[PDB]
Amino acid sequence: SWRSEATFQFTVERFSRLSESVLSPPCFVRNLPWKIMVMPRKSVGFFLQCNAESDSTSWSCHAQAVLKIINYRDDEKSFSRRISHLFFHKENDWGFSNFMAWSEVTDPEKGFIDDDKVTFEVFVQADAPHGVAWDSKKHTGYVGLKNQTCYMNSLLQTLFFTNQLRKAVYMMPTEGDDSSKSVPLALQRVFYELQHSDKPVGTKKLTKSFGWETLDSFMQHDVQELCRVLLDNVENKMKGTCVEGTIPKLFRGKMVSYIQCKEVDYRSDRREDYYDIQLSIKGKKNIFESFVDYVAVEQLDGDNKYDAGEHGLQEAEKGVKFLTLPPVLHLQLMRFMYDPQTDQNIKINDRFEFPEQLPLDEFLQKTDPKDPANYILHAVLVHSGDNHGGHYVVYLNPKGDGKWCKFDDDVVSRCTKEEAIEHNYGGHCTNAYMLVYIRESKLSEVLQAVTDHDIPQQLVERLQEEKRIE
Repeated sequence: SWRSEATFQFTVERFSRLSESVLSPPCFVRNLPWKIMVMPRKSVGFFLQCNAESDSTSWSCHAQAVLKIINYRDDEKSFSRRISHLFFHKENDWGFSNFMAWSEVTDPEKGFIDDDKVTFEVFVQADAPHGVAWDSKKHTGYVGLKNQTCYMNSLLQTLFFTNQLRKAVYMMPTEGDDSSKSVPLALQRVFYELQHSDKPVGTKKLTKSFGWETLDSFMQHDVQELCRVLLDNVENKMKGTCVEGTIPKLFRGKMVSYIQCKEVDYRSDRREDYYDIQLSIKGKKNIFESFVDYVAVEQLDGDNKYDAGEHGLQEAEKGVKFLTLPPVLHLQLMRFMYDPQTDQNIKINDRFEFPEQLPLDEFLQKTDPKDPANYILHAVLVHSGDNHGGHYVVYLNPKGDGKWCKFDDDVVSRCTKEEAIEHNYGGHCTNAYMLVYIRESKLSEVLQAVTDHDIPQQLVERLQEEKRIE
């Protein structure tokens, strides 16, 4: 019943003498009544109805479709069109008002009719729908998150599925604490339930630990910061525990920003750590072109001339260079910027392409054979709306096997590659802003095996008490 797609027919007898709208007998997909509609307007109507008879206002299903009119003389001569649409009561029906010229669907000389009967065919491609109890933990084995903290959910999951971090986090000494203050703890919950629950997991108490309340302290930052609040937070806690320095060992990299005055002999090198990488896009085509630009060399002149002390203002070069690329690579694409002419905080939906395999040791001044620097796509945080608000999802293939899933809040579905990748490449309206890549040699480690027997014990217990009390 809850199939992911299908095809169904509906034939209208006594057509020419038609006066009103005819609803077909329901076909089910994703557990929803998808019906066909035919009504004149002279032209021939053709739409697809979707669970229009349900009262509810809290439900939604997206879907592709092929409204097809069969040719009783040859199938390849049939006339059909394509439609994509978001369905929900207020707009439970989509299609075409001028689906075909009535004078052509009635010309007995070209098939479409026989006994003045016309046969309509509709191939629907349904996604998982919200507001209709979707047992994520069933046809995905993965559970979801509620609400939408905006981008926090995506980040949360993206993190949960960074296994090595997960175990390490579990193993924290979170006893002497206060269940509403302790972030590490407040995260140990999410992670735990995120694993054992069958019902949406409640961000609720985590959202408090940072202070990020009321939700404008969510729009007042971005993934990067949250990632850095949660993360950095968890380590000053892993600071004396057998799982010490786990985070940097997973996400940290050593960068180098330099300067070497052109005419005079003076250089200034500064290695800095880094837990992510902000890549530019506006004007670039793919990731490989972003790195190229990132490691381009900026000249200092005019007002930009370099402050050189005993040398005074001088002419120099300035640029950055990588020394090491983390095991886990957080790449944030800058699509969110401040327009010049407006006062607007605008989003750039231009087209940017990321690949499944990333070649990257050719951007370090010194590479190490035996241990290349090649990452593989692991997560794609998407966002929709040319507006700075909207909706946050996140695609992943948790065990890095190439098998994907969409974590749209409490609706985790199985999906194709071209849906997480080739589908989030901008658009000249819905796309990706962040990415997670894991190095090819450290995959198996970063994505270790999870067992109910990794979580402390006394922890499963504390998490238990609090869940008996009131």
